[PDB]
Amino acid sequence: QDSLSFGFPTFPSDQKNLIFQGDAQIKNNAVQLTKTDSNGNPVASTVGRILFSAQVHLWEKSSSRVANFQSQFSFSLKSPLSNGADGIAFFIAPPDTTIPSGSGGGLLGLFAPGTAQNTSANQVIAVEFDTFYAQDSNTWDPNYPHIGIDVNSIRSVKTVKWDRRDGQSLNVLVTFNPSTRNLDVVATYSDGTRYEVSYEVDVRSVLPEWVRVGFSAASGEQYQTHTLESWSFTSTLLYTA
Amino acid sequence: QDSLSFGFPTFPSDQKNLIFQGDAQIKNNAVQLTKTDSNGNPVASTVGRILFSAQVHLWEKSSSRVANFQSQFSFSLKSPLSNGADGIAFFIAPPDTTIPSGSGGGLLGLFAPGTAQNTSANQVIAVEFDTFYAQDSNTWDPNYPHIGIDVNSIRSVKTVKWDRRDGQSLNVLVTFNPSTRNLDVVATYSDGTRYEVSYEVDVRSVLPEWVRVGFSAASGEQYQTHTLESWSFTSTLLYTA
Ligand SMILES: CO[C@H]1O[C@H](CO)[C@@H](O[C@H]2O[C@H](CO)[C@@H](O)[C@H](O)[C@@H]2O)[C@H](O)[C@@H]1O
Ligand SMILES: CO[C@H]1O[C@H](CO)[C@@H](O[C@H]2O[C@H](CO)[C@@H](O)[C@H](O)[C@@H]2O)[C@H](O)[C@@H]1O
Ligand SMILES: [Ca+2]
Ligand SMILES: [Ca+2]
Ligand SMILES: [Mn+2]
Ligand SMILES: [Mn+2]
Repeated sequence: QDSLSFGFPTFPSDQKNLIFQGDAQIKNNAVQLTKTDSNGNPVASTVGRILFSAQVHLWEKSSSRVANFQSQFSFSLKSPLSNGADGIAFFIAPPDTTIPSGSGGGLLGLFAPGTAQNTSANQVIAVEFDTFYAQDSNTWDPNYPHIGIDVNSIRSVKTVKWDRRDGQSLNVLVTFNPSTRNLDVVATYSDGTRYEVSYEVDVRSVLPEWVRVGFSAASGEQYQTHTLESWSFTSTLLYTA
Repeated sequence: QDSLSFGFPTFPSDQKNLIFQGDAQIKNNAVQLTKTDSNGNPVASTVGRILFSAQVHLWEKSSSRVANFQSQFSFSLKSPLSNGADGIAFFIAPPDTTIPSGSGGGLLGLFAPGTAQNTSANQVIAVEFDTFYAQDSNTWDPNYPHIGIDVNSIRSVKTVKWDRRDGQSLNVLVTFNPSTRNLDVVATYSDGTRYEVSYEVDVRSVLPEWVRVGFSAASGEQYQTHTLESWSFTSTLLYTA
């Protein structure tokens, strides 16, 4: 299809079009990306991701078209600790993507240790909401919580300082304009606090024509729940000249 | 997802989200449901169907909601014979639906011979464009080409007279309103000729909560091509009160 869209206002337990990887699962009409105990408390050493089953036609060589897409979603993080880790990320990657070996903790379940910073060894674009930046383990991170755009590397090509609020839902809008090649991110808390970050990227030189979209989250030594509450997505192939 | 939609203005050969069954395949940016030779000419004894891979949430018991959906599509039929057969149908059925054994010819690849007219043995709703009605073989058909609404049986719950035009595209709009429970069908040729037919049906007593949508076509002794040229679909769960 040239166009595709879907919307999950909530996440009822009987899902049919979601690919669950790692510890991801549905609980209380929301997606708990990371593992929790019987009491609903976050645990350490856990990774989880979800992908929509239908593949997205991001670009088409024969027609020289590139898709214009928008992803809207909300999530919340909760943790008895004040150093919650490690973060949640919206990502786009080849359809057969799986959790790389040893991609836990600060690698957010998206990159392999040995090539986490090798841009020519990866095929992924992601928008991370990173809450852990200890310079000893996350050497690639700026020294403060942040939202970043990742293009084939765990070291963001661009970031903006961000504030983690325990238990509060963050509303996010991610848009890609093929005409300008700008990937824009806008995140806001219910009180109006707003954060923005953008970057110009030619998706054609990074990802294949067909991809899958989803979310990933992970907790290493430090932990917190990564609860995905809602999500809607839409993409349309457009002639851009 | 509570809502889902997709659009195929045309059908390029590299598809990822279509399930092809039988002889269906892509040729010249269109879906040829029935088999054709090297010259693109129709042949006898062929059946083929396609289904969109993502499952559609038709209704939800827990929330008492039922989907509002619309399917717009166009096709063309072509044959050197004076009596091209057998027809093409848009249908909705359980996710695991496959071509029934011996469902060729007048059964349109939708029903098995032994239970073709047993409404309690089937789970399918289809809109057929039936071009073959010989009273000696298709005993269940009215005596003329027609558009029919099928509910668990090859013997339409309703039919209206229709004209077959060789090589001319027919545009069709199929909609379902959960509020009135009306399944409406509107078909037109490029010169303005119009056909309409509707039927009241509670989809909840006929189909499971999750289903797949697609098209089916077949040719028995007589033949013709069944070319699907375009298709767009959309559905959204709504509270029915
Ligand atoms: C000195 O490193 C120790 O402590 C690190 C952080 O406490 C730890 O890193 C793990 O946990 C963090 C936070 O969850 C995560 O970002 C890392 O990727 C890693 O999983 C080290 O392993 C040591 O214990
Ligand atoms: C009396 O029946 C004979 O002729 C029928 C029509 O030619 C034929 O039926 C087959 O073909 C029709 C048309 O394609 C189709 O509707 C039937 O389902 C069947 O496949 C009979 O087989 C006999 O030859
Ligand atoms: Ca980090
Ligand atoms: Ca018939
Ligand atoms: Mn980071
Ligand atoms: Mn009929």
